[PDB]
Amino acid sequence: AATQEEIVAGLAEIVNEIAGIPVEDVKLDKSFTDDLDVDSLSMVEVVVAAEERFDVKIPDDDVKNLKTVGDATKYILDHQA
Repeated sequence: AATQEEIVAGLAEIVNEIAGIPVEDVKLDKSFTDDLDVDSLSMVEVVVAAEERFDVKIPDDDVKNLKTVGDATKYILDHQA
């Protein structure tokens, strides 16, 4: 497995770049394209990058069900390669 906070931080580092939202405000209650407020199209870049960032394969198809940083982590934490 990986460290949940490291997972969230992995999300954060991409979000800070692509979305333009603080690495640090990438908490765990934070819904990416909602509370943080990314963008719809920039969202898919986070996803695509996450695949390499976390070393996993998270398709945009299912990623739409993650909705938060915490639930993104849930996928990654469980789907760890």
